[PDB]
Amino acid sequence: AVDTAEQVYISSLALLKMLKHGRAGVPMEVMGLMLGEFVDDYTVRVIDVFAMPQSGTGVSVEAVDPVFQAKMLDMLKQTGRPEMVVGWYHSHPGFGCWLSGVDINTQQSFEALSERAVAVVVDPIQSVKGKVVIDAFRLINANMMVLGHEPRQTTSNLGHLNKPSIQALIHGLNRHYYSITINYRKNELEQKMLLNLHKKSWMEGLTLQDYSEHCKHNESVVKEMLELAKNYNKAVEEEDKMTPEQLAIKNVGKQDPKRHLEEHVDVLMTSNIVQCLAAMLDTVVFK
Amino acid sequence: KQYEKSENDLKALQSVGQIVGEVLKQLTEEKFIVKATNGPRYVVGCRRQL
Amino acid sequence: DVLPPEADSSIMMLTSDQKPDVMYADIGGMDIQKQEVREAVELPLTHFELYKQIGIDPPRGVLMYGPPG
Amino acid sequence: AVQKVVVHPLVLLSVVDHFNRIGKVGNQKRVVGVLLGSWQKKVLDVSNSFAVPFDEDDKDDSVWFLDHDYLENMYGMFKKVNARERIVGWYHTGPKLHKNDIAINELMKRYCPNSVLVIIDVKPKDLGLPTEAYISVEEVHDDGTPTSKTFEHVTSEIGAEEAEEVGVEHLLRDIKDTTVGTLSQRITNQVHGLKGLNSKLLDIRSYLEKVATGKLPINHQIIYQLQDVFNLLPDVSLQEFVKAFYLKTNDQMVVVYLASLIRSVVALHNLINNKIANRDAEKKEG
Ligand SMILES: [Zn+2]
Repeated sequence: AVDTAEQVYISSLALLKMLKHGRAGVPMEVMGLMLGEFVDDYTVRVIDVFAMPQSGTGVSVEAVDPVFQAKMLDMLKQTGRPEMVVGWYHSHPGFGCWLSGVDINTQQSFEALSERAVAVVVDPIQSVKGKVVIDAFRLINANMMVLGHEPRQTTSNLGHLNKPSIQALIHGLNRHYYSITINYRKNELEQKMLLNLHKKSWMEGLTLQDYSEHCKHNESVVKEMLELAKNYNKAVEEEDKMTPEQLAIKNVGKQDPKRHLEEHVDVLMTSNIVQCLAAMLDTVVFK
Repeated sequence: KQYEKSENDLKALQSVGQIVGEVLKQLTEEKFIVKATNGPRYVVGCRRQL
Repeated sequence: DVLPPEADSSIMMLTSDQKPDVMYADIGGMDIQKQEVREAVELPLTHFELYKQIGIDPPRGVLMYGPPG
Repeated sequence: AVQKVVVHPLVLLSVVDHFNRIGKVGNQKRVVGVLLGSWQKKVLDVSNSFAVPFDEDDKDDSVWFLDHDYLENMYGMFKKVNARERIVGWYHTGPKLHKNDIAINELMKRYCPNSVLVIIDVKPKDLGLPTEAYISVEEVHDDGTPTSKTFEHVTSEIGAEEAEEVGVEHLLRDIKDTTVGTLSQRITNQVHGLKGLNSKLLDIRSYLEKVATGKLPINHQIIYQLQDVFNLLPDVSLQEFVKAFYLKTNDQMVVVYLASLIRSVVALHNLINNKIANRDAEKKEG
């Protein structure tokens, strides 16, 4: 229909609430509401996420208890920030994350309250480490198919939408759905203290403790895996000396003949762990 | 009470049939390997309260 | 992905306690046959390297038969 | 008792956003909230958390507020959505703990039998490990103190979960120098010396400070006790502690001969492959 620039802001707590609540109830689509602030025409800013309670034991079925609305928003009024609801979410846990018939069913009833209340889909399965996968959508009408649907200001967002993407059925659901870009702004305070946590708190408390424990390893436990290393670096070696012989025998470097390889580099890296933690001994133990 | 029992039926019309199978063995803490009785094998997961 | 070895041998290998609880002296007077089954099955299970030195080529599979009972 | 508590990133970000909640009133307000978790084992688990109303004024500074009813209905909400999840304790912002930081636990001991607290820092000037956690026990003294009811720290870290791995490890995208091996530990090797130094600097500052102020604070029990513990274990003796160094030679031995033998051979073999494919494509190219 009449479109605008497509842009969705986040909160950093949001994504975590999404993944936790969509993981803890995984095989059934778990309803959840979404809370934020309509700043303007084209950007929407979710700032808070609270999950919905569950009901009877069936896929995709959803409800909005209004006493839960009143009491939850009341608690968030006596919490420091009360703000306006901005939409909702659930998961499509086993697939390529398209809104189902029940999803568009609650969308045509939910769209009469808010215009740009954006439906969002988290998936805790098709993301491993380098995917969110954040996936939000927006419903189109059927009355305005006499008119066009195609102003699409700031053209980059659409061409960006077609790349994160697959299916025959998403391709069948470019009707009734046009997505919207999601991006991420991060507090440098929060970024730096998450860096504190996950580049400092993977090192452990007082920080001497586990390195002196490695120093405990280096004179009691290492010699056993050094015996394992020496037995490997005899047994693997007397047959990997057959390998340049057979390289001279068969061809100049053709296809893979069979199972084994050199594999020594990994065992040598474990020996490098041995020497570095043996270097730790002088440093820690003395002074 | 007709409306009550038939509304229970009305809510109940949305349940989904579920596949019956047997578990071959356990791979990991979350990965499970089953066999559908009609046919092929699979690799599945559990719920969180099982 | 690769799987670890799996896919039941009807359960697997009886695993703890599914022993028939039959002893040696329970069988009476089958000395040639018990001794032959021993040397065909139980003995190559342990003294594997004697076969490689004497040059016997111990068998792969053994077959029993007889009237029912 | 408790082995250690396992804090997840979600609750720490749930403190940071809470400071963002109450950062607009500004005037005089610490961050205080309520902790949620799971008593897993002797180890402790933490999953969720949320807010609480709380304030504290200047005159007669023992004025403190814990809404029971907020706790009742919002714990009813969280128990309604998740029955695996229940209360384990509370938290606050923790610059340090002040004197009024016992009464919160002494309120909500009637909710959790061992109501554990969490002390964080929203300002990451701490070059130590955040998310400190205490627990209140009693240590009734030889001097005949009636009941000393003192919080005591049980160690803490940041744990892992499969989905929060996806979350955190995508939210960083910032720094990765590790290439995990001989050098993923050396940054923390600078850290262990430097963060023994910071703690020892706190030690010498405390030792100099007890003589000046506190009127005669000096710790009176755990100064001489743990000081003599310090003065009973710096072993610098020289009879066979010298003779650990042919085991050090043995530590050198294995890695020296593994490196010297196999590294050169592998790099040589790769030189063989490179020069074969170099000259045999050179005679076909030129
Ligand atoms: Zn759905």
